[PDB]
Amino acid sequence: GKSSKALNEAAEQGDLAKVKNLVQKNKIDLNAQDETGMTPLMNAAMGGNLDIVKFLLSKKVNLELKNNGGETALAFAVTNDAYDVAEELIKAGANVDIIVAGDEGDTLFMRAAQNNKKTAESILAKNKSLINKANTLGETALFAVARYGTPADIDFLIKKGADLKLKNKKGQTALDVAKEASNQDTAKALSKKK
Amino acid sequence: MVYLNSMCHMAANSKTQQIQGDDNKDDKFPLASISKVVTTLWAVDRLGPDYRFKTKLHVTPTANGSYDIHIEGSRDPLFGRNMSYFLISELNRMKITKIEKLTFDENFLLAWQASIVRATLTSSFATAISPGYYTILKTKAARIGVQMSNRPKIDVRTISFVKKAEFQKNEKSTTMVLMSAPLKTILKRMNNQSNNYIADNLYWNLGGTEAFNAYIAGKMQADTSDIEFHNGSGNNEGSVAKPVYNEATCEMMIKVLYSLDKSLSAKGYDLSDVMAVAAKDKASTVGSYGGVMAGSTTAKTGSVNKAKTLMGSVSTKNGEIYFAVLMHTDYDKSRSDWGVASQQIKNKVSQLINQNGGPKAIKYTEQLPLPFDKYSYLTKA
Ligand SMILES: *C(=O)C(NC(=O)Cc1ccccc1)[C@@H]1N[C@@H](C(=O)O)C(C)(C)S1
Repeated sequence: GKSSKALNEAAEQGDLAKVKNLVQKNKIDLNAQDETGMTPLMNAAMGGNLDIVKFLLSKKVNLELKNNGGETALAFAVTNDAYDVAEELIKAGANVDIIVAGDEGDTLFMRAAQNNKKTAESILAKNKSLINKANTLGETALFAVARYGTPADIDFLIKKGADLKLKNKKGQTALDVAKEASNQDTAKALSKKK
Repeated sequence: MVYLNSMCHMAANSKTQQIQGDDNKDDKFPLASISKVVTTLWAVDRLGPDYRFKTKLHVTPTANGSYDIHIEGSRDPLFGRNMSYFLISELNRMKITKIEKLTFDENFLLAWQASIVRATLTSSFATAISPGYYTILKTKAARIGVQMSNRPKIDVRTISFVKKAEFQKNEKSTTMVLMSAPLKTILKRMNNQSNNYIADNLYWNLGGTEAFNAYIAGKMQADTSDIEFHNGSGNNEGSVAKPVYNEATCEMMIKVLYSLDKSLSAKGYDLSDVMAVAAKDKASTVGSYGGVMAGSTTAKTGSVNKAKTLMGSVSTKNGEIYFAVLMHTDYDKSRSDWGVASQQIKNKVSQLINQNGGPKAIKYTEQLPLPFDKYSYLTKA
């Protein structure tokens, strides 16, 4: 079927009634992607609109379609800080082993780990190995947090099984990048962890 | 595509008041919803952080033990469902449940012009109350020590618009006042996350673009090459063909923060009294900001087609530092750009903190910003 610009706008803006009007009428394939690859669900996720997400999930939409930036609805939720929606999608069976947009190829886990601990834990409950899955530059969450996080973030990651010895594609450890980023506190903590 | 338009910063306690940043810090770029912070400064300067909107009810008993009520509105920009439910609770507590005639003037702004407010009053105010939304509100109200009725109900026969200029209170009428929460709470709610409504209604209440241009010129010696506003919210006034966004320079955003902080400080307040705190204000766009920003950073976000933005203060070991980050995006062409830009902004701000000896937590407990507080009870004027 055809995508509807009106449905996609409604889903992003958070207008539940209009979403219901356009959907139940059934002139619209809910899995049809628009010009930039967007679905209604991706729009709802991006806008943090939990009720619309739930409505769409009750229609059994495909969770794994990707836009032109290669992102699923779950990546839209995580990357736009809609962690309520992210938890809903993870419970509905959304694949957590995905890549979010940008040159680094960060994992979903790595993005959640810098921001929302609950969601980071929900991702690992699905796939415990993600703790050490590296991005395109050979960097794990440990690297991101070494740069821009806290000793408590480092402890979180170590508790979930972070390998301390990994080296990125430049041959740097997480300690190396902490120092390069002038993060005194994480460099200190990382130097001391065994 | 995502790239930086401009980033700038300045230490709050800077003697020299030199704004540091890139060579684009004097170029205008789209602000999106950091515009709400400029609107905050204006409101704070024109009204004061403790100002309250005083909605008046003119209440007259009628033949059959009922009441006529006229609402003389205050243009309170946060009079929606929640404030309506509180009003209904208050009318009940005063034993007003039988209303023959409910009238209202043009300053009575009700977003859940006269035609529409009449419709919302009939549709929503006078109809049955949601137990879902009501109990949630009541229980929230209890957390700030505000008492509300159990199962409040109202019966309204007739509703109509009556212009302020054409209203005369009956000599048998009693004038009651329903005060808003203080402006600082309204601004806090706005800046946590909001659609355009609160910001745009503040901006209009204060006189709109003409008055804004006059204010910012006096306040900052700023002309249109520094800052060009069309509304309070920063949302697009035009189209996706012809977009019209509030724009301003990165330096102007630093001056706005400086002045806002100075005006708040004169009444014992901080930026955290009107803006969201990273990882502490959970009902805000920065509720899940992690890393060195968590607990240290007070900030407002913005997103529009062509920009992702952030501004506020970071609390570091070297002191409080103002910052603004204005990113370019092409959300029309790649909806993923907002998320990409958001993390790059986070990393830039985290780097600013790293370079100033790391974070230092601010003193702050998460506020619960309702449109009323314990002084909002219906009271005789
Ligand atoms: C201010 O920037 C905001 N922007 C909009 O309302 C633009 C828009 C257009 C279509 C769909 C969603 C948003 C509000 N503040 C944003 C922010 O703080 O980042 C927002 C996305 C939460 S909406």
